[PDB]
Amino acid sequence: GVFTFEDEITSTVPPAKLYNAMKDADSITPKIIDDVKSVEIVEGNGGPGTIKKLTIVEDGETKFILHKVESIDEANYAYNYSVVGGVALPPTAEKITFETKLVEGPNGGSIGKLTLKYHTKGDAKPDEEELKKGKAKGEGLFRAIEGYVLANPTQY
Ligand SMILES: O=C(O)/C=C/c1ccc(O)c(O)c1
Ligand SMILES: O=C(O)/C=C/c1ccc(O)c(O)c1
Repeated sequence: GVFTFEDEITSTVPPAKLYNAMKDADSITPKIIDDVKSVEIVEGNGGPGTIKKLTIVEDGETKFILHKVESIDEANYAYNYSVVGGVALPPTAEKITFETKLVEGPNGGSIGKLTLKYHTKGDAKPDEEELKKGKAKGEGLFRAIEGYVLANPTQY
């Protein structure tokens, strides 16, 4: 089945700037997020169909995560990717999709809109715990991009 959740998050940074930073997330996230060590393009050119290997450290243990890039709408500050591999993905789960979109906040800031689509095998429902982890992963992504931008203002 497919189980669908939505979260939102605010920033002071405007969306255009924040979105350009999302594009460089493969180079940003390993710097600012401690667990993340690197992000390698394994197959593809960075566009839809691309597979990325993330290398995590979770309790002094090296783990891998595989992302599939699903779509990229730069007009709508949108970036959609799927977790398709690794330990972070549950054995009950076919895949987990992160659909991101930045939109304008009411003070010239921005609003991160996450739609999380958790694809299960058969009649399994998602684990309430792995939902907390998934939502948390998405926050840390956003905070990393935001942090990078605020710490490097001339960059964007
Ligand atoms: O966790 C959330 O609620 C939103 C996350 C989010 C939203 C938009 C982006 O461009 C992004 O990298 C992350
Ligand atoms: O939650 C995490 O720990 C890392 C998330 C992450 C890391 C690298 C990316 O390019 C991305 O879109 C998301």
